[PDB]
Amino acid sequence: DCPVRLLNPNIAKMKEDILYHFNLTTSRHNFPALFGDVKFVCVGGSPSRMKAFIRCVGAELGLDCPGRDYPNICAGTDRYAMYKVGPVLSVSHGMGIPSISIMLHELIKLLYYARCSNVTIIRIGTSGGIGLEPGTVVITEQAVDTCFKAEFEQIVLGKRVIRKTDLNKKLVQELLLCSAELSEFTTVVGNTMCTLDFYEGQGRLDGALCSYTEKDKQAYLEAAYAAGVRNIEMESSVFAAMCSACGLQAAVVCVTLLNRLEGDQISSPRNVLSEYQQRPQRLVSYFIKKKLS
Amino acid sequence: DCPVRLLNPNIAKMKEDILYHFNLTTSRHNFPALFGDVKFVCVGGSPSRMKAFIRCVGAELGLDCPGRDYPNICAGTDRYAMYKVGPVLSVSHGMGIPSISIMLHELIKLLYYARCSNVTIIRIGTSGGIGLEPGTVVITEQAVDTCFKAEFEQIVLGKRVIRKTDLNKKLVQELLLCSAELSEFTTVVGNTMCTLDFYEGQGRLDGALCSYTEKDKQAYLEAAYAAGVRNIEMESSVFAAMCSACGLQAAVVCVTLLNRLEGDQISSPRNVLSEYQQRPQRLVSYFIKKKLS
Ligand SMILES: O=c1[nH]cc(F)c(=O)[nH]1
Ligand SMILES: O=c1[nH]cc(F)c(=O)[nH]1
Repeated sequence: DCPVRLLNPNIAKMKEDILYHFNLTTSRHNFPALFGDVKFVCVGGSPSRMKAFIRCVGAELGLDCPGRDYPNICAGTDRYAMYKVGPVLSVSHGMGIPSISIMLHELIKLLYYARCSNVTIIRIGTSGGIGLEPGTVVITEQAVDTCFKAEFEQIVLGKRVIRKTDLNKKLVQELLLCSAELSEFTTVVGNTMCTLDFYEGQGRLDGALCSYTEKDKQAYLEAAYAAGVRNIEMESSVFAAMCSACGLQAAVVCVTLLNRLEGDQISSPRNVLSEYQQRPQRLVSYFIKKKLS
Repeated sequence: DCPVRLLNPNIAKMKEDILYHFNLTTSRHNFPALFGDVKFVCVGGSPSRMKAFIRCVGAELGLDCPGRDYPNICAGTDRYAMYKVGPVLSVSHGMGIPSISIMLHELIKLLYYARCSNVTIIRIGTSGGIGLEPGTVVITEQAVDTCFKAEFEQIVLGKRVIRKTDLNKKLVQELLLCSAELSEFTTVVGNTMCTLDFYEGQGRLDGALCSYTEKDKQAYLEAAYAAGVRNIEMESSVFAAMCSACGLQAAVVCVTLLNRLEGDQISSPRNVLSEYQQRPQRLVSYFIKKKLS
């Protein structure tokens, strides 16, 4: 019903397209036959988390056959990993705007060549909370910049280009509904601030560099909280400004690993942090199951 | 002689430090005993490229003993891989400014706790060339922004903070020296433009998004060429801005994978691309064997 579209008049004249970072080529691969049935894409930082995600949702849908694995569709490259089970695609994206950008440029063309339509895309990951207990799942209402505005800036040919961040409201609602049914963890809906640096960029005091005080930070965070911000991470803004523009329905679901009003160090036991990081997976695999039933 | 320093008062007050992304902590690890003897750090995108590097410099230094390999010091995470042979450290950094910044904050802190001094740090990578044949090695004179200036801008508590990019001039001459001795491939010195996006960020026409034309790309790449730029990549600017400020001598050495005046697609056969990628490694590992002879 709603096809994945590119916003680029230069693609039609190309004889082939090398998705360099995926190690996939329009000449070597039957894209419509490989990926044409994709309806749900889950993305996150880590290749192992994304394979775990693909195993878990394969089980949830019961396409989980005994023994056998989900091959890395991008095995051979080491930039991104990719997995698939029925209409679900799993894709790692590393850390930061540039890393997910490259993945998203290539994934969106991949889906376009595959002539995919009605695609829901969900980012799962981790974040720092503002005024939330650690381990809280935040469903992102708006992906915002460091002014707390629903905007994404990039430089194109030396000029600053402002594009809007848009996450699907209906999708936000569906995921919230799912979480109240599950009732396995605190879930909130808030704005998510995207940064280009984890230390000075997130107002941390424990970096190799720090140009400000404990109270400069505290007052920036409180300002953020007042403007609707509930968490902080590194990939939401570019994700929200590309997916919508290309006809994907996008959501972001992150767990908080700490409350940033109370500290900076991520000091919880490994096991606790591990339990926290299952939570976006749990919510999103359950949501996919509920949508495909 | 010259110690690795931090530009952060809050670090001495701290009782313990968790290097979250390395899975290293002061409370579990002996930093001087682990890393005190490190004099050279080589950084690059991929874990497997950085393992191949430690093996190569190991061989070069004659510390290549029969059979055994190099344990990943950061095993148990998948953010960054890290390897050591004698006084050389090898650390991967993934893709983009944010990925390498996180690595750099925690790496500099790691060198500090280890009481390291006289540390030379080199980035080896890949890049798109401007007016150079594919496979040319570029030693970066200045890491520049998208207006061709030796500055790195980040946002700190909502505010634009501009720092200078500084790459060691003597180090550039030393690397060039080694290249003239080796005489195994074309080596140029020039400026490197760091970008936040591989497609539109670098004036490519083949992204999922493109508002401009061939003529626009061409004029922007020419303007860059006239301002000293010979190659384009994604990590040099934050690298150049952080390393020197913290008392490390920094260099960037990238091979070009294509000539951007001629195209955007990376269509060289895989084996050709591999040969190209061994080149910065060849030069840097030889530089290191030379400094330690
Ligand atoms: O970008 C972030 N990711 C995860 C965190 F815990 C955090 O504080 N910031
Ligand atoms: O950032 C880049 N790395 C490698 C390339 F070939 C290129 O064009 N751009």
